[PDB]
Amino acid sequence: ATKFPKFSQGLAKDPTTRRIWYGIATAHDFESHDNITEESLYQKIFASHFGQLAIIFLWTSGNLFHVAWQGNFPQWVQDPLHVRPIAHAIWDPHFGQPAVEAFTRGGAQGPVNIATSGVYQWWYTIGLRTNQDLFQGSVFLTILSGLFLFAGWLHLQPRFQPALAWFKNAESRLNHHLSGLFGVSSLAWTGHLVHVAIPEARGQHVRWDNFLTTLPHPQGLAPFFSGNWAVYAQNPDSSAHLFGTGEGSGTAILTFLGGFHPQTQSLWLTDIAHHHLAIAVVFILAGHMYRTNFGIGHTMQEILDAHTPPGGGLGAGHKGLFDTVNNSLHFQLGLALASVGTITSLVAQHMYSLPPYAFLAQDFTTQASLYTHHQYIAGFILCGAFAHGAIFFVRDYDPEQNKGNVLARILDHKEAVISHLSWVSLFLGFHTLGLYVHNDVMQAFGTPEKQILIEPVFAQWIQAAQGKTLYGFDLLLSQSNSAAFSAGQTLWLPGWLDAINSNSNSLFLTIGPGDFLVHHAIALGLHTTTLILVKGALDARGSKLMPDKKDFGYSFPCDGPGRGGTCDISAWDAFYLAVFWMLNTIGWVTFYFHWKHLGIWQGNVNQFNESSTYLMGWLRDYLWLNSSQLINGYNPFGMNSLSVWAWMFLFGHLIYATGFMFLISWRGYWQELIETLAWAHERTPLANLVRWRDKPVALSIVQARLVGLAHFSAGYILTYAAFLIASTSGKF
Amino acid sequence: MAAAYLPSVLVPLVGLVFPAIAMASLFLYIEKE
Amino acid sequence: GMLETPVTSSPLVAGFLSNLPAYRIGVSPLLRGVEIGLVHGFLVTGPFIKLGPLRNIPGVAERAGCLSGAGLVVILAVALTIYGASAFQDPLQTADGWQKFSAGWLVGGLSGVAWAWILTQT
Amino acid sequence: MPLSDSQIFIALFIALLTGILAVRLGLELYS
Amino acid sequence: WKPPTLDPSTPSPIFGGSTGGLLRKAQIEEFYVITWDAKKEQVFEMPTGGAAIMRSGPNLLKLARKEQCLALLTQLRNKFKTDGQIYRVFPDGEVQYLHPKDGVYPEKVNAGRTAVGAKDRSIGKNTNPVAVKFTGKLGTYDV
Amino acid sequence: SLSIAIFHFSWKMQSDVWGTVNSTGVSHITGGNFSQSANTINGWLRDFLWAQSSQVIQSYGSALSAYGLIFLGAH
Amino acid sequence: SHAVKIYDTCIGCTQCVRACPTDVLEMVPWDGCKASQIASAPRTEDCVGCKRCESACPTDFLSVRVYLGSETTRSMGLAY
Amino acid sequence: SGLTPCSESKGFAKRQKNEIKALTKRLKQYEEGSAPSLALKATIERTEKRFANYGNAGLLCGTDGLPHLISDPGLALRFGHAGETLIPTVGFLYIAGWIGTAGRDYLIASKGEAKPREKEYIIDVPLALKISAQGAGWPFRVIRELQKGTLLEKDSNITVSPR
Ligand SMILES: CC1=C(/C=C/C(C)=C/C=C/C(C)=C/C=C/C=C(C)/C=C/C=C(C)/C=C/C2=C(C)CCCC2(C)C)C(C)(C)CCC1
Ligand code: SF4
Ligand code: SF4
Repeated sequence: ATKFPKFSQGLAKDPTTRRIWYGIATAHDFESHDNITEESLYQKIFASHFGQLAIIFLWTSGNLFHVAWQGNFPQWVQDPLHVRPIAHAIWDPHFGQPAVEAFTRGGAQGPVNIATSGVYQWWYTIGLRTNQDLFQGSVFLTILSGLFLFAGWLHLQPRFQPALAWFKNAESRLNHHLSGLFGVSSLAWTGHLVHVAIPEARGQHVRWDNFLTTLPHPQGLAPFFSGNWAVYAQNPDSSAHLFGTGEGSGTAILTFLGGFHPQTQSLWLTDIAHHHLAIAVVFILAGHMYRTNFGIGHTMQEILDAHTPPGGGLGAGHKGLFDTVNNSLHFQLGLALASVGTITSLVAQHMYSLPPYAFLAQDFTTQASLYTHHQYIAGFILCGAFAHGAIFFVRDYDPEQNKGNVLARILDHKEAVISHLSWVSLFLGFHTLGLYVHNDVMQAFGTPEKQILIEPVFAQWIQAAQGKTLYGFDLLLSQSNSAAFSAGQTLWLPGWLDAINSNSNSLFLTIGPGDFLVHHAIALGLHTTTLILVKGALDARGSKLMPDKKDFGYSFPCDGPGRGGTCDISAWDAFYLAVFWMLNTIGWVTFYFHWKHLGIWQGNVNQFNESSTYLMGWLRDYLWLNSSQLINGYNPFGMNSLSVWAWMFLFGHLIYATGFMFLISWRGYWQELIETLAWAHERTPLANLVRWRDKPVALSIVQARLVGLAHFSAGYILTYAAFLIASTSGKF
Repeated sequence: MAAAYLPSVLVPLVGLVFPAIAMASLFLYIEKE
Repeated sequence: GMLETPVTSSPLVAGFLSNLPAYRIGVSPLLRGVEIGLVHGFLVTGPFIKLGPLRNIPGVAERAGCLSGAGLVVILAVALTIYGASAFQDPLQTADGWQKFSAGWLVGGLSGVAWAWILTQT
Repeated sequence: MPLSDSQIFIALFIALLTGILAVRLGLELYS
Repeated sequence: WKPPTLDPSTPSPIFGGSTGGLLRKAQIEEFYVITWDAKKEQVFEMPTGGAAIMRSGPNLLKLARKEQCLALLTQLRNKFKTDGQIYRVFPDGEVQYLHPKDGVYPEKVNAGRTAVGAKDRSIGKNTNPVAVKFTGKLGTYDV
Repeated sequence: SLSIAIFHFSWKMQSDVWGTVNSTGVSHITGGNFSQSANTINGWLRDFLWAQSSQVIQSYGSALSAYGLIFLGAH
Repeated sequence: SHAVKIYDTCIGCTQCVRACPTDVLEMVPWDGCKASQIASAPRTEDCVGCKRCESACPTDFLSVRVYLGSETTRSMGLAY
Repeated sequence: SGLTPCSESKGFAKRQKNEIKALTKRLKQYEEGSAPSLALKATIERTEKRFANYGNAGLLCGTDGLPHLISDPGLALRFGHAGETLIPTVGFLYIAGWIGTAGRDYLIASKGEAKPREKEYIIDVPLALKISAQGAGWPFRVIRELQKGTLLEKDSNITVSPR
């Protein structure tokens, strides 16, 4: 009838409001669209990727422009330890005058938002200094976004439409991406660091108008071509160097000092340049591996076919897996999301402990925000990775094409995998909760010496082997006569051992029994989320309750009340269940990060050590104690700058609560209520003159699960972001 | 800031004028037969 | 079949409903929109004047409330216009009839806002 | 050193061109 | 056997009316009519709520959905041992006879019926969804 | 519904009824803060929930520690 | 409309037809089972998708299968 | 791990002194020989005995003055901490294998009856007591069944879902 879901004739003939919702929700599932071919599917994905790249570049241009126009970047550059960086200006006509003065914060730029993204530290570290530089970067990124939009439009034209074989050329794409997208870009970033960022850190002004006449090193490129490369590591920055000035500055461009700059508490820029140079060489070498059209190189099909153990332990091995991966976009998406989310977690774990930007470790709100942001992003991406693995198993998996290889064999013992995951989750939950409750009862009965406080000796042993001498294990980097000590002693071990034996940074924090208990809680969260996702992926094709589940697709409401009842039996429902557990897991992780770092930043390390061993300590000394300033952002006596975070705190609590309605109450109540409402409209005079085009119906079962999950997740994120930013900002 | 009159024009435009036109046009689009 | 009540089936109730501009015997839809807009746009300025953010400033309160009422009238005229383009793809229940009804609503609503401003100024 | 009004107008014009290209890509992807 | 015709002059059951009856969908999209011949005057439960008195002899009831008509027919067959006929009425006046379609109730096997939706395999013999990609079919059950 | 009813009872009697009668007058338990802050959700969350739960979260090591344990176990 | 398929494991017990609230199913003559009848679904345009037929089916696995498809006024069970 | 023995930890002694002081402060409001006085004195004696026993057990204390357990079987054996985790591990594993073997034996015995489901909710108490007493020698029988191949059902006899 209607024409909004033009890609789905079944949705377009839906006479209800479900057509609009499902038309929005299935818009980007291009494979299920009407009259879609494989080639047009790949071309649409290509153009959508161009659009996403343009959106990303426009977003970065917007951040740069708003900082350049309404921020205080030069003032922050002058005083990075005592100036709050400004995100953007506030123009709200609903503001009262005390709201105007509170968000001005005694400045002259009017009401502003104090940035927590850490773009100031990054842009200062990479050599930007003025508002003109940020504006030029924003204009350049807007132009780049427009170019990518044009390229997306251009490659949809019939002359420039790539063929299906072009999209399936795995060897050429891998070679080009590894050599140029990783290696050449890393080499160019080394060039930027050597020519611009390192001179700007030493008080030397290098821009486009003078970089052709400015020598990055006094000896030029002659030591590079002569092979005497150790010249570039000579005379590094001294420990008394002041960032952005020439005082204490060396002339080296590629070092391996290790540790941190003493003033900025961040990694040395010459170390970063040498890292990116070695990364560039390694990745350029790795991009010369696969055969394209030159007669040399590996074929990935031959590599996969050769790797089958001759004892038959893996069956057919990896035979036929090239066609499985290459023909399935959901397999590739699952692999990409798994790796990207793991890398996002690595980014979170490495930026707090090895801060790469100048004056980032002293910005506590920024560090907490960046860690929490990237860990929640990583959790969502891991959930998506397993979801698209399940979608691959439903939609793209061919059992006959994968006869006897590792995929079919891991499907053939899925009960063992799921049951062992269930066992490890049950063990971790039982014993972690039991130890926490035992310690809570010990603290309640006034006898904290009866607590079970297991020392994390394995992780302390790892810390000792990496050079932390506090725990008294004498091995490797903490053993002065060891070979590992003597090998790195002239290269990077002085700075590394200075940083790892100092308790004033976040490099390998001292750990105790509270760290043990929360790490086992994290393990329980990871294993349970994995169990839900893995069971959903492996039972996606079928179970004993529903042996023909592949015939019904990835997402469907149920199979009805028969056979005992089949609520939430689809693999989509397993994803939906696992989002709750992922949110709980990242909540535990970020709670741990924030409380341990709050105790470290306040100078009271013993607060975490003496209160994290029992859950009442967590509640009282972390949530209750640190919410006092946040919930006083506005009170009967007035308001302050934290009033926006108090309002968002309550906002997130409300959004979280509204999701419980969609998750607890289910459809048939609401459909009957809407039936009475539709009766009421038709029988009401002066209002039956107007009438609906789409018949009002209640939201579908799957749609309700999605909407409740979205409200739950949004409330979770908004509540914790408001609490984290307010509690870190009000004290620091 | 330079051109400080711009928020007073663009924030009502992006916040009120653009969403009104957007919802009106999208409502006309999704109800089209 | 259909339940009939004194609320639904009185001679007095049907008499009162028939004299409304939405149910009068012969009235052009533009004129029905004109009376409906006059009555509604006169009424909506009251809450805006008496409870708006500038309600405690003399002189500015009435002007701000009447401007808010005019803005609400314009928004509702847009909503009526996009209703007619969708619902019609009784002369009132037609595309051209609803276009005339929307134009009459806009004219009557602006007139009622102006009359409310004049009454508050006099 | 603050930006100038002409710089902001130049950025707005470049963003308008980018938005025109975005509308073009959105129409081409739609049909 | 021939399909019966709908007689619109058939009397309705004694009912005081309710808010659960027909709506605008009956006037513009379709509605349904169930007719039955009552042996005696007795009270039955309306599928839309409330108690109605069916008259002795033929009866005619207009209902919004086919499910309401079949629920009433189930009540008539189980409680009052009365057969019935269900029609679908369109706004242009066209009447489509629905139930029982060939004069025999569908639970009783009748000659002259042709199987539709039959698959000559067990349900575990359905192919994989990767085999029906880019074919336009609804699923592995459609092939 | 009943949670809001008993919260209303607890806050109103602690703020406006219960207290100590001294020579000057009546000093209530929460000092009459119901009329000042119970008209906001933030007032409820702070002055009732956050303020009055201090007794149950510091009850450990006393005779009221069973209430802290039951508070945690009921959550 | 929903798709209702009958597989040849049907034993002709007529329980799915008796369970159907919208008269989608009927028994037709057959020779593949002892009861000499099989279920058929000639009126799937009236199928609401309640899966009462699958609840009534005694075979393992089910002989009658309902696949929810595109939604119409009849399949959404709307009286308005 | 940088810890100190609890017998020489200042935080341990301070915690004992503070707990005794709090109990004695509660003690002074009651008359001597009354039931609250006797109960508080018994609690004080138990506190002193517990702190003495924890000091005498060789427990290691952190900077918080609280005992920390050592769970690596290497560090526990060479430094006298095997009574903290390792010996409790052996004891728990023995009792858990006892319970599991008794349950398995009861299930297998009930499998051979005419009504196997009847014994699962109406317990054969004499049989359960006999099987429960025989669970002391569980590791010998379990290891023999593992070597014989009778502990595990064959994969061909276990139902699975279609893959
Ligand atoms: C379901 C499915 C899927 C999915 C999956 C996933 C989602 C997964 C994930 C996964 C993951 C997420 C994983 C990760 C892992 C990782 C690893 C495995 C790592 C390792 C590491 C290492 C080996 C290292 C070592 C070292 C060094 C080097 C140095 C020193 C330290 C250490 C020792 C640590 C797919 C699509 C495929 C297909 C279909 C089905
Ligand atoms: S799903 Fe319901 S309506 Fe459809 S055939 Fe089965 S029983 Fe009949
Ligand atoms: S219930 Fe199942 S077995 Fe019986 S007739 Fe229907 S389809 Fe055949």
